[PDB]
Amino acid sequence: LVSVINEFKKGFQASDGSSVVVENAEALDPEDLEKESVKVRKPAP
Amino acid sequence: PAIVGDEHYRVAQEVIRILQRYKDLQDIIAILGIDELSEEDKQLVNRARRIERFLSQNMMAAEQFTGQPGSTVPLKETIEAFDKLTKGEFDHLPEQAFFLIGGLDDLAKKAESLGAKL
Amino acid sequence: PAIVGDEHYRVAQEVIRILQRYKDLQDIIAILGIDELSEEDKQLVNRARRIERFLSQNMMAAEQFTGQPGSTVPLKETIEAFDKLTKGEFDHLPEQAFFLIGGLDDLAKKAESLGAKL
Amino acid sequence: PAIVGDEHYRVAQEVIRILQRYKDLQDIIAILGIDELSEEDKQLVNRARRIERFLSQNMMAAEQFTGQPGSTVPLKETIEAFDKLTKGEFDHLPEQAFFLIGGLDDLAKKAESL
Amino acid sequence: ATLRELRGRIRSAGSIKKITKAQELIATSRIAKAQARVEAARPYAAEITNMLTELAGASALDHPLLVERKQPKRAGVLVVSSDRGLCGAYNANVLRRAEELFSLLRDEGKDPVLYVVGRKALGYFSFRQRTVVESWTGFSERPTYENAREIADTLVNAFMAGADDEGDDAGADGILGVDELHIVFTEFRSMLSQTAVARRAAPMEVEYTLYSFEPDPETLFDALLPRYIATRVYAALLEAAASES
Amino acid sequence: YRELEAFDLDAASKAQLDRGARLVELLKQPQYSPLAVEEQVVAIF
Amino acid sequence: DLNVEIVAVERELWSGPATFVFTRTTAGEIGILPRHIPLVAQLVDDAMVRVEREGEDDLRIAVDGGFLSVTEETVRILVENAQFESEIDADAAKEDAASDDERTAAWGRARLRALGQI
Repeated sequence: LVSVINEFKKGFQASDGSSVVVENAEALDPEDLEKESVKVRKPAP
Repeated sequence: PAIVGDEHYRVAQEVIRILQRYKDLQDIIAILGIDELSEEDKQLVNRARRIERFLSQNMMAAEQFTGQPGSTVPLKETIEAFDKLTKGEFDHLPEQAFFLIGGLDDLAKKAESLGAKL
Repeated sequence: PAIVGDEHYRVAQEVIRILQRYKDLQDIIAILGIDELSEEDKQLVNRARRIERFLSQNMMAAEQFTGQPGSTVPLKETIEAFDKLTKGEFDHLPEQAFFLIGGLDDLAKKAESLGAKL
Repeated sequence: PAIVGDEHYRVAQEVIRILQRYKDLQDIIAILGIDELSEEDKQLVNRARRIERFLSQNMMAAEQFTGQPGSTVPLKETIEAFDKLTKGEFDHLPEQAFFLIGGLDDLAKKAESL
Repeated sequence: ATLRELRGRIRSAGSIKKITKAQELIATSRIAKAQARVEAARPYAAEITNMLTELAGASALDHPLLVERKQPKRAGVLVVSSDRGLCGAYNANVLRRAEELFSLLRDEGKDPVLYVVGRKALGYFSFRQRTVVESWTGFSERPTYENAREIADTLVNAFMAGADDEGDDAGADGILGVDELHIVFTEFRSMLSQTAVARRAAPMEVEYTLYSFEPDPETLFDALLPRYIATRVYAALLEAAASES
Repeated sequence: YRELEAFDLDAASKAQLDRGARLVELLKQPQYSPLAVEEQVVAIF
Repeated sequence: DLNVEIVAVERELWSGPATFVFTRTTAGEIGILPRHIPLVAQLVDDAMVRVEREGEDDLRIAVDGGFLSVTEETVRILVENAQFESEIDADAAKEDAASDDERTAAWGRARLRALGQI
């Protein structure tokens, strides 16, 4: 019986496709995202 | 299954299983809410709340109270809609979208009114 | 202490204290889980579960219901074993090793059958 | 208000609110300590302690126990006194000044006594 | 038997009430401690930010850690969650914000590369069959600068390694890195205002007497940038711990 | 002590907890071992 | 006199007036006096900071991750970590020096320099 059980397990088609041998949440607005900036005390180039 | 078919029986039994699991968690939820439940339990709780809302229906005799006309849902449509609910194909809509409606057309329309999409 | 001796009385009272504390903590464990207990209370809970299992025994008259032949444990062995249990000596063994056995030799044998070493 | 009037009702409800807030803060005070409390919480705690001590009174039946005779505080005097207390008009007086006294005159006498 | 069951349930509920009240008071004290730690950390943040400003004002802002990459394809999201579980919607809100960030990255043709702090997010993402590159746990209650340093080192190493990566190839490095770094964490604005927020930490955008820089402005800037990132990670960890409490 | 036994405490509360444990141990008594009033007074002292 | 502020990431360490601030920047040893020019420098991997007031014993601090920022009004040392001579235990400073890891060896060397062993 144990040998028969193992032989059967050799080719048992599990539900999830694994042998038994042995969303897309809501997007985010960039404006919500906060950017880490570097302060520069000079006129813009 | 011998009388209502295998599909009807399977869908009904899955609905009952989900609702029973929801009722079993009511003790934990009453004290702590769904936040302490596992991911599987959280998903089942959301599914069960949507299912329990969807079992409600705007009845024909309820028009005298609410002023809204009632609706009729074919049996096949009911089985299919609750099959989708159990699978989780409406897990993204708000709960209120399932309250006091008929079939899936009404669900889509109410979801659109509430800002969701089906 | 007068009749059964100081050691027997002390061991029995310690067992009763531990089991009473475990009964007190049952509800908290069920609702909020085990991690919310203090390390001392976690240790006590493990000790109490093992003590509760060890108070079980494979009785002769119960063989017909389990198929496992019964066992007998001398009083001195019982006192020594439970004194060790209340002291946390056997905390490394799985709690399942203590289920339906006799003395300490049975405990070692069953832990070995489960991998653990007494 | 339909029985005791608006002023009495307002003063009593204010006293009840203050004492209830103090009861809420009591566990924090007892377990973590007063110092941890915020400044507004400490102000409310001082006011509530003063109010609760002032609710005590020297009783006629207490003369046989302590030489101090009892006092009869008129209702309107009590209402105005507790309005003043809820307005924080005696927060600067020592707490022991509010124990087992009568009206505002007694509160003065006991304050300038200390 | 109904009455006996009701008595048992009353006893159970009373014990639960006692435990929850004790937890609430302990959490009040913990909030006090976390706020104290955040305020203690603030001065170093201010000073290092000032120094970085000064170095930038007298240096060439051409650091590889400072310039938007071309055809970006990967982002490194650091989700910061708790280890314990009795917080109400802390982890749930953090993970909803992380999901929103993932959707935003998808709309921009980026594949999130996930880094997690705390066990609760680990469970959430394991349930969702999402790979977690690396996770750090056990210190969410009281993070120190060592943990922030390690997290920043890992994140910056991955980001730089992403420089040579071309398409799905890992470039000359051999390591497939990321083109951005994001941190999702709970900011503690008030005793009631705790908000999950996503923040791009890398690359850094540029915002607009003479100091004596030695050995040169560029070396100082290069040494200061990683420490600035580690400082911001540490600040995020502290503020998330306060929000959790 | 009974209020605090649910328990990160200030000095006063921790001292109260210790004192309560000591007092609870004090009132324990073996059977058939009554104490004279003076011995009880000394123990409570 | 100048305002020395030894400040770490996790907290502030020490602040107060001083007459001399000796340290070892990457370029080389530097001694800061009350009116030094504004300066930004990186302390060496195993830098040590010696602070001398008016008639008080010098504070010798072993600093890891140090950055020196001198201004006409204040002088600051922003350290990833820093430990004073009194708290520095000689055994650890000796044993952790010259270890496999460069960072730990540098930290041990800084501790030894603070003590005086170098």
